[PDB]
Amino acid sequence: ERGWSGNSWGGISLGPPDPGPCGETYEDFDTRILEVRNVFKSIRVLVAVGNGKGAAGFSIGKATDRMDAFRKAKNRAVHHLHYIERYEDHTIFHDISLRFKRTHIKMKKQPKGYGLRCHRAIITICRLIGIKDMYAKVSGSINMLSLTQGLFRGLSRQETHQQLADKKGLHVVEIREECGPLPIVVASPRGPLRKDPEPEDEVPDVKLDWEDVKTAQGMKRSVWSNLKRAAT
Amino acid sequence: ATLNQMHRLGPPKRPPRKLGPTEGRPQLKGVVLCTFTRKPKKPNSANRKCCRVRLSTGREAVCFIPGEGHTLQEHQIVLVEGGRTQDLPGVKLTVVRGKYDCGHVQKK
Amino acid sequence: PMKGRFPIRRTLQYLSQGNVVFKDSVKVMTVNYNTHGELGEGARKFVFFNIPQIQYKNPWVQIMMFKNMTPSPFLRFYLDSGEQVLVDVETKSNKEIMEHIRKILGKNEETLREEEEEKKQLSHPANFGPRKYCLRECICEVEGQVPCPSLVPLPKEMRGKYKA
Amino acid sequence: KAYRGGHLTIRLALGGCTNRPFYRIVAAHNKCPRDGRFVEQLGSYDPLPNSHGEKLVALNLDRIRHWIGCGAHLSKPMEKLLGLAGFFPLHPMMITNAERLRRKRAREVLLASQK
RNA sequence: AUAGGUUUGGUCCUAGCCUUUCUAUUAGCUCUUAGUAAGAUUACACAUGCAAGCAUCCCCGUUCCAGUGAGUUCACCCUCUAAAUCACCACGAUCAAAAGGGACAAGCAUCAAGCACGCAGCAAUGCAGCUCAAAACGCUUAGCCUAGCCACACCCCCACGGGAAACAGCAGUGAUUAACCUUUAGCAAUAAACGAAAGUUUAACUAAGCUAUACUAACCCCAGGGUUGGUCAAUUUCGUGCCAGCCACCGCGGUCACACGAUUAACCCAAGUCAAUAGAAGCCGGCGUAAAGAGUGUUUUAGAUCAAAUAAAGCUAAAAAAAUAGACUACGAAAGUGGCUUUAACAUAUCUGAACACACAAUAGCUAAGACCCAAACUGGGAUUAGAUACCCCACUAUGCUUAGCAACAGUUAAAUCAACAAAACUGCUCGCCAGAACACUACGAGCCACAGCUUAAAACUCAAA
Ligand code: FES
Ligand SMILES: [K+]
Ligand SMILES: [K+]
Ligand SMILES: [K+]
Ligand SMILES: [K+]
Ligand SMILES: [Mg+2]
Ligand SMILES: [Mg+2]
Ligand SMILES: [Mg+2]
Ligand SMILES: [Mg+2]
Ligand SMILES: [Mg+2]
Ligand SMILES: [Mg+2]
Ligand SMILES: [Mg+2]
Ligand SMILES: [Mg+2]
Ligand SMILES: [Mg+2]
Ligand SMILES: [Mg+2]
Ligand SMILES: [Mg+2]
Ligand SMILES: [Mg+2]
Ligand SMILES: [Mg+2]
Ligand SMILES: [Mg+2]
Ligand SMILES: [Mg+2]
Ligand SMILES: [Mg+2]
Ligand SMILES: [Mg+2]
Ligand SMILES: [Mg+2]
Ligand SMILES: [Mg+2]
Ligand SMILES: [Mg+2]
Repeated sequence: ERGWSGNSWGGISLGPPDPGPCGETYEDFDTRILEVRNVFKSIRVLVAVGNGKGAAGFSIGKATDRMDAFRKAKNRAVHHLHYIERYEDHTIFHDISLRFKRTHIKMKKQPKGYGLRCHRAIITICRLIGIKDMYAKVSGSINMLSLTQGLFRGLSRQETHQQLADKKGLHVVEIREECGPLPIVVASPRGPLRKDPEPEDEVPDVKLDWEDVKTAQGMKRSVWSNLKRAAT
Repeated sequence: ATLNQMHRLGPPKRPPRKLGPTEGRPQLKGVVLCTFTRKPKKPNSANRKCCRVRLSTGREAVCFIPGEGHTLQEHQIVLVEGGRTQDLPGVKLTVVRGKYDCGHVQKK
Repeated sequence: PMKGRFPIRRTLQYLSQGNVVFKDSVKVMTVNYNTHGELGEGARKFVFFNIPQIQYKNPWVQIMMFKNMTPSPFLRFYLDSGEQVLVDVETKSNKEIMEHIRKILGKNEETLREEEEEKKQLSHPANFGPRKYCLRECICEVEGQVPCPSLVPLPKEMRGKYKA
Repeated sequence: KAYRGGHLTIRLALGGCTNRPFYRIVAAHNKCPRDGRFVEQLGSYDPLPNSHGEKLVALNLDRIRHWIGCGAHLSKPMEKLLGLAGFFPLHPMMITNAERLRRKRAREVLLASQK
């Protein structure tokens, strides 16, 4: 099977990580190549690993031979694993806007069946993590290492519903249009519950993105948005 | 810029697109005035077959003749399309093979 | 991001959240308010948040604002008859001011629903025409009727080429 | 647009495709094109029998009465349709054509008997 | 945009160009059938035949329909009110002109002033006003806001008159363009005209003819076009050897060429393919080092919420400019201000906001005069190697001198500090400026001056970078 292109290393699987000197096996982990570069000769490889159940990581490996670089990167990646929280084990808990160096990433939580409409590297990393429904937009410099670092950083700093309930001492109630006006309580505080309601902010002072508002108002006209694509 | 500045300046005004050697037309008819060869710019070496043609618009222009072997002579009628010849600076018109006097490339 | 504080004010959805539709009598609304003083705070918010919505829902009403011309904020409405309505707005929040003006000079929900029902009659579902105005272009789109010859050829007996 | 004189008339505007006619009953200025600008659409008429063997005619009777009361004229096909609907009296020519067809069929029957 | 390729020895940033998607036209090659839709490049010139009649004479119609896109804010709403239809006694509805009010495309400010563009009075006449950097006035471009609308109808905007003899009605032709439908039939349906009516007429229209332009459905045998180095799916064997040739971008070709030609195989689409052209998709981003914020202060229509100075008089010690004080850091808008005395005297109770107004500032050079100890650009003379010393010495000019003149503001240190280096990061608000390189501190226009000029500031060609 080919990667992102016929002649591209990116997206290619390297197989499970080798059994570690600690004695752990990683047969449930898959490895993917994100970047291969000639260092002036040696090779620097950026790879990502993940078990598809929230545990995922990435690493750089430098070696004169490509296979040695792959092995080094994979083995070092398995020992630097992030755990990524997933809402209902298919998507993220909330929208995440981040900037790592000069790379900006906007991530949007999506319902089931939406799929991965993301940068191809983000699609690979999401498949490794176990995220199945998400939207992502990458802006600024498209630098692969910065993209990976920013993605992992933002995904590792997402607040779960239980965390929000404990912080605010209130019920987190979900409203679904497909479920009508039925209130679904997704999280309740473990401790006592505050009896005073949250201030009913008549107009919140949030920082909006012109991109989202322009799309919502129908003034987006891009011929490249919402194109039909293969299942991801 | 501030919102007041954006309001005063208004929407961006994209400059009009520049018309090319064909003047925004798919093809152009032309009369061959003379045939000659030109040398590429130098990472490359060759003798590119070119012809000067008076177009239907009245302008005289240099065009490249693609393929191996041509039988174009003076006073012959050709059809020229767009497309730059990357090796030849200033040559932005290409003769269409198999139209009017310019015949298709002979096999082998 | 969108420039300025409270960029949500510059979204059509917020602008359409407005619930004050003035009766046809109202021609001009002047808003006299003060830039400093706690007792005028709500009035300041009324200028910041609700005047855009009121103007959006009432495009033909002339809204004008005045600053630090009187010790107290107030609203004045000029009616077509020549009457003037004064609304004092000290100690009142912006929401309270909106409710007050809605009550005294705003069309009620019954009148608005009547207007929408009148608008509905203009687009008769039985008419056939372009998509911009009608649900269907032609009767052939109705099942049981003869469909387009473009999609289903007619039998030779119904074509003039075979009748002439 | 200002036309020299003219009047409103309720008539049939032809749409559909080749060998598949369909009609819209519209009130329009008589000088306007057949399928052009109109004042109001007052109904429709499908002259091809449907799967149930019916010719479907929709008539906005309230608006038809309104426009007749505002001075609108009627084309002969529209008068015949309204006569068939029972809204108007049967047009004299429906009766006369029926009588002519009766006489023609009588002549054909007499020819058959003579043979 | 879910993006991708391409600057370097290398990494990062910025930035252009191109790739992938969807349409339309034209071109090459190819092409079986059926239905449907659509169909001159040209406001250039037109052979020929038709496109308006009806009706007991009057009238009515031929002011419509049909056509084109040359010109171009007469199209929309409100007020008023003709003509028209029906009421037909109008009452009044419907429809809709002329007139009044409002609204109404794009580019260019190197189009910044227009030049009578207003008001009041019954009039006589009086006032001097009116539009405009929130874009007047002007030049250029374009049919538009598509159930359709506007404008035009050979030209002179118009059409008494003149040029002159009219297809922008249908079919058709010549010329021209890359652009190329039949010199068919019928009024059977609908629409229009006329008639009291049976009815009559209609190149509107209906039904056909031609055309891969498109959509739909097929097919009994019947497939072509492009592509195969990366982006980007997919090469075997020969030929050639920086030649012939090829490429959208990066690039290939010098005897093992997956990149040229042939051949084999494969890949994509498919009655099409896809070469050219043109559209579809563009700034809520930035301004120390990449394009873009270093003279100073005041006013300014509006917007915001942050309401040891200086000048003038005198005087002076060490030897005209002022040791110590001054290890002080004060005064002023900045430039700058450091001997002593005296007289005047150091704007403003919010902030932002002039190229165009007024003040300063520093910068050297000219115009009248005057002084001239000394110094000294230039100009002469003296001495010197073997193109002397450009350089040393002497003399003397202009001049040195003295008058008289020409990013700002207000908050925060909470966050993950943060491309890099600079100078730790950010917020709010306002103004100015910037959208690849070079052409170009340029040309032209305008303003100001005027020996040299200063401010504003383009376009063509070229490139894949900078
Ligand atoms: S649109 Fe009605 S027959 Fe085709
Ligand atoms: K008559
Ligand atoms: K036009
Ligand atoms: K004219
Ligand atoms: K007929
Ligand atoms: Mg490949
Ligand atoms: Mg790029
Ligand atoms: Mg073709
Ligand atoms: Mg016609
Ligand atoms: Mg009248
Ligand atoms: Mg009018
Ligand atoms: Mg035009
Ligand atoms: Mg003509
Ligand atoms: Mg004329
Ligand atoms: Mg013709
Ligand atoms: Mg054509
Ligand atoms: Mg035709
Ligand atoms: Mg005929
Ligand atoms: Mg036809
Ligand atoms: Mg080859
Ligand atoms: Mg710079
Ligand atoms: Mg100020
Ligand atoms: Mg400033
Ligand atoms: Mg200059
Ligand atoms: Mg100029």
